[PDB]
Amino acid sequence: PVQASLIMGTHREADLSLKRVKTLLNDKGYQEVITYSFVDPKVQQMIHPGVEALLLPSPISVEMSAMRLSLWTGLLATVVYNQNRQQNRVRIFESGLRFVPDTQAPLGIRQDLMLAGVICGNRYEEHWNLAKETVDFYDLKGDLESVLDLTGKLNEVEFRAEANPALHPGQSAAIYLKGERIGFVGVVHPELERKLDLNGRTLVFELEWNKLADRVVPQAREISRFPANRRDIAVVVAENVPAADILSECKKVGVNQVVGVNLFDVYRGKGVAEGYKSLAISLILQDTSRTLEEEEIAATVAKCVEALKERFQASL
Amino acid sequence: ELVASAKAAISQASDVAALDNVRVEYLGKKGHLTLQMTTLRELPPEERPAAGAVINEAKEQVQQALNARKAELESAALNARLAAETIDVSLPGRRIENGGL
Amino acid sequence: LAAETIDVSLPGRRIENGGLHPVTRTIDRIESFFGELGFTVATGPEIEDDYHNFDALNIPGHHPARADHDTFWFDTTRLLRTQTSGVQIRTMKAQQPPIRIIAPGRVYRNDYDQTHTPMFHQMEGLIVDTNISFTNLKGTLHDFLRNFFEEDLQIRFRPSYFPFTEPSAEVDVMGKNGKWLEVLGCGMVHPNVLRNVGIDPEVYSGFAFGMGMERLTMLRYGVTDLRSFFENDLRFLKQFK
Ligand SMILES: C[C@@H](CC1CCCCC1)NCc1ccccc1O
Repeated sequence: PVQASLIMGTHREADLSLKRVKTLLNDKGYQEVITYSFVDPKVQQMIHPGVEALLLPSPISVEMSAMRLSLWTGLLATVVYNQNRQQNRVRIFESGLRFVPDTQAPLGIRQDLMLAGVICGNRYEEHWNLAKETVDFYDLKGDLESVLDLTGKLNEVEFRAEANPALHPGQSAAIYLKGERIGFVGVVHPELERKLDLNGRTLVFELEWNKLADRVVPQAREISRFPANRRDIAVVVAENVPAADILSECKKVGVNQVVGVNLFDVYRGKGVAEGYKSLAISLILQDTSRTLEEEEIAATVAKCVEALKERFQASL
Repeated sequence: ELVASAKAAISQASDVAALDNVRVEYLGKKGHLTLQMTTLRELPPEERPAAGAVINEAKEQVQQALNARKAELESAALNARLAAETIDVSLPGRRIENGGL
Repeated sequence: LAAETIDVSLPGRRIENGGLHPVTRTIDRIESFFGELGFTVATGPEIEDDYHNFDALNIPGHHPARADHDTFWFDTTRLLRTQTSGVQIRTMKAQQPPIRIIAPGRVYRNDYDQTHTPMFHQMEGLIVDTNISFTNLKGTLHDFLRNFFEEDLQIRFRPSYFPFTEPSAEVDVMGKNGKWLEVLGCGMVHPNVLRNVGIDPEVYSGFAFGMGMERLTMLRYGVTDLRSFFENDLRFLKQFK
């Protein structure tokens, strides 16, 4: 056996492990796949049109001659492969490098480690107590929020609607963390779904791994021994107002009294004007040193609802 | 003249076609160009194959504009579906919360 | 009072577990084997230059194992790496011994058969210390093979050649059909390799090794076709949950 010194390595509790993330995706119903790093430029140009890729002069074949600009070409070829073998429901992920030509990068090609995946088909397999329902945007977004919550920075994540040629323009979002775009997610555009011979609605995502390989180390904060109070409000705003900005305004404009803001209903129809929606929000209030009474409580939900008057619309 | 004036009134009629009444303009202009084929009942017999080739070239030009308009309408219906399916991407996703150790 | 009796054997309300790729299973086991020995995992880019993939490994431009290497080149300098050596060279240049790293990653070669894919995975190890010997190479890799296959199996060390090691060796496992099966390559780090990364071969020595993850995975779980790993049939992958 080797004789050597028993010296510890340098550890960082703020490191988030990729293997820990793969485990959560497994525990949410995702199967890991590994695909080739060189792909068919005919089909990658359908997913990323106009983006020049690094080509191999002497490839094993033309269908494996373009270094992948993302993981979507490999993942979407994998679901088509499985769907051609009597398996409509596929939920897979992959970690691996992308190769994007970059004059400022070493060797003129930037190689970023990505985490990407795709789901399609029904939410569950056939089940005696679960009904057949096709997967939608909020199913994949829920899984993505579970991944991002491992960093402890989910409060600083934003899903902004943003254009992407591969995605449904009304059901696609860019993912932002502390003002930096870290990935994309959305339903595959129906015409791209047609060209790739996808069986049905298909949802993809991709994340720049190094942007979420860091996590928050916990720091114990004092907990109030005094009870808390809940007040529900129903705010009617414009249909194109993102609900998260309203929730973020209630949490920011509110002082240290309000500790929790949660959305539990979104209504639009008989009762609300066209192009408008009612958002039912629950506000939880509490103080660390004393107990609250109806005077200061109702004055704070009144302060919050008045903040939604100029920036947004009135309540009901 | 006539050879293109009838196609001018044909492509213009299939331009502002709201619904799928493109076939209604197809019906009217197919009868107009079939009637123009009946106008070849005279002329020099050695040039009658040249007359039928110019008329069918005009009919192909009308059929191309009909297909191009049918593609515009079905893409316009697909775009209308895409607009109606817009969702608030900032709404919370479906999941159970993560626990810790 | 009330009798709300239910059949407790009905399937529960859940979503099925996903699994890891079988090659990932293999890489994870090997990382845990050497992690207990103080080996740090190090990764690097898959596109490299001819320096970190050849020259730094004592492979000059006129060397046979270079032009006749089934290598994917983009131009005269940039290539798809045939080994994970770039991270190992950079680590040695950035610190003096002791060095104790393992380097997994994808590598690329032009061949493509039933037992060859143009892309595959390689696990490479490196240790550099004061009195690292060939006896340590044998004992470490003999321990590794006994843990990986979980039996007191027959292995043998066999003379071979690599430009970056001397003495060089390949290790074989006795196949289930009576023939020896090449499993990995290894050797004592060549003094030229230590010299050009700023390590004195008169003071320090070390051994290194390399192995294919697809090969070991096939032998471990009974996979008979290497192409199954990259077809990613959910019925093949679900067996390894
Ligand atoms: C290509 C080398 C690169 C390392 C060798 C010496 C130090 C630099 C990095 N991979 C490890 C290895 C070792 C022996 C035989 C085969 C083998 O694959």
